Amino acid sequence: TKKRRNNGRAKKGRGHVQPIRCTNCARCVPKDKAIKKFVIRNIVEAAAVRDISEASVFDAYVLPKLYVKLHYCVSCVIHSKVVRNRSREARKDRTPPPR
Amino acid sequence: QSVQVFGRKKTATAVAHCKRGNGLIKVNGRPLEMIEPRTLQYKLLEPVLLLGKERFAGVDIRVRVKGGGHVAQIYAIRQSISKALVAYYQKYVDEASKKEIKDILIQYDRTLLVADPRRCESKKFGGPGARARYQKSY
Amino acid sequence: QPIKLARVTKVLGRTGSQGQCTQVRVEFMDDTSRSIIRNVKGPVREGDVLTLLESEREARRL
Amino acid sequence: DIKLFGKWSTDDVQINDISLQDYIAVKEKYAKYLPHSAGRYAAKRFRKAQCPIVERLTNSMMMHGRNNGKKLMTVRIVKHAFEIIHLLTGENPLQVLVNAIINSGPREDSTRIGRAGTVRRQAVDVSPLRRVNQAIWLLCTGAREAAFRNIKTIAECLADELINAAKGSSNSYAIKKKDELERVAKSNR
RNA sequence: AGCGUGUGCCUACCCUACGCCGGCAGGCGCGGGUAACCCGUUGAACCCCAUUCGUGAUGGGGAUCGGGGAUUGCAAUUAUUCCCCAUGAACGAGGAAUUCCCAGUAAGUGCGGGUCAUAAGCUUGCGUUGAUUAAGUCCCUGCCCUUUGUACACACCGCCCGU
Repeated sequence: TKKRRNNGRAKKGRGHVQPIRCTNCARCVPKDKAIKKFVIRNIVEAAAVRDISEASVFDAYVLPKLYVKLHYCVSCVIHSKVVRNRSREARKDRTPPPR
Repeated sequence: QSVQVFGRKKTATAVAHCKRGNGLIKVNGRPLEMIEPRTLQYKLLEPVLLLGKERFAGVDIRVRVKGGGHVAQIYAIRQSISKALVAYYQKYVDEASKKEIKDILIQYDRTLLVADPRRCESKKFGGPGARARYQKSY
Repeated sequence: QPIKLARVTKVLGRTGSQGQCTQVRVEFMDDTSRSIIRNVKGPVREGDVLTLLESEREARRL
Repeated sequence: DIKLFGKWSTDDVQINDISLQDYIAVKEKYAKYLPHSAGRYAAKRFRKAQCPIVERLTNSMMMHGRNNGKKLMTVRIVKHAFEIIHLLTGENPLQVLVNAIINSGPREDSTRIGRAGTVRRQAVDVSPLRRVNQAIWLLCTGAREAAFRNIKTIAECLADELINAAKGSSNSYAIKKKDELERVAKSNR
């Protein structure tokens, strides 16, 4: 049966979308179908921020940030628990988690 | 009438007939630290070092002490002396002095008025005892 | 290596395959308290005193 | 003759503090003139530590199958030949209690690691209650499993442990094992 | 100690006290008990106690296995029956494989009931000595409450594909 109305991708009004490689397995997944995460974290973790700040030559250096873009195939996105399977009705909900 | 609960604990009992009399210092009728099992013999020497010799010139506590078990027969003499002082002071002068010596004795140690409720529990099915079970094969 | 007194506010819980480690949240008493979370084991009294004999060991979760 | 108890004094016995009762706390109903009370310390957690480390040391020495729980032996250890030496010392009697552990006391241990591998151990430390629990559980267990058939046998098993039990030194030997492994665990930072 | 048992309707196969004195249960007598009444303050008791080891293959714990009097059983040996002399038992933590267990619990220890003629190494209970660990988790083995997939419904020990 037709599980998803959008076929589990975002291809509307075009024939071909360029593929990308999953960051985990290096699988070829279309860019609309791939599950994209954008992690903007700190280069130095919280347990290491304090020690780096004390050792800093500059007062209030404001630490740099790490910007990483992750593309997951469906298998690796499900295994890594980035997304889970939802009920037939909860599947239609497109609201992102509040975080 | 007659109010007499004497001392008891676990299994053993020191029947403490409280009245006027000689009231010499004796445990099982025997001297201060002289008991034959020789294990818990100091428990009575402590209080009588505070008041004085005059105070025990008229308190005859005739005790029928029966019962095997140290933690029973000992720790029942302390209960018995606590109740003896309590009754004597309550009846004679007032309960304020009984309040005071009971305060020192009971806040000194909790375990007079409270006994161990633990007792051997029932054996059950398919096992050598209460909780253990017979070995299960496959 | 100075031992700092820490009061427990919340016990995070047990970690391990079968459950063998503990995690709690602790704060200072009157020493510009910070809500710092560290690994504990077993008994934690009501307002106990964790020994932050080191201020840089924030036991990491996950 | 205004001294309190039978061994303490109040006129000129000054400890210049009150904050020195981590393991020993006898100020309430839990006082019995001798540590002979029978009783239970497994009814609920934290109770083994609430047994003061003096009573814990002398009374948690009940392991193996020959002297397992029998309290006459703790009575012998603490009753005979200690109250006498308390005054036969001639010096200040605090030395025995305050010459044991304040540098011995283990201040870290660790926990198992991952799904594959045992060559390290994730660092954990506790408030005194569980550190005393774990460290001296393993101490008593090791001392009994290895020190079976002991030349340091009872009727003289008061001195060494009552001098390396409570507080005030770095001289205990299973404690040195756990302190070296404590440093090994401490390396996880 | 405490749980209990105990006899004349086919139970003349009850529980036993006390005296027989080869050294005490005991084959002979003489009594008690249909029982809170007698066994019984429970008839060759625990843990403990200078027979003692200031260390340990010894006195300290039983290696086949002989006697002194035999509870008295159509046989006992081809399942009943009672202390000891030191000739040493791998005499002090155990193949993969595993069972049970959270306090008066495990374990040690004996005592009753059933079976029965006293018949137990069985079971079912009862006391007595009495802990080490843990106040957690879903890793293993499984269970439950939800969502999900299924070509299964004999229900995954299923269905099924190709020489």
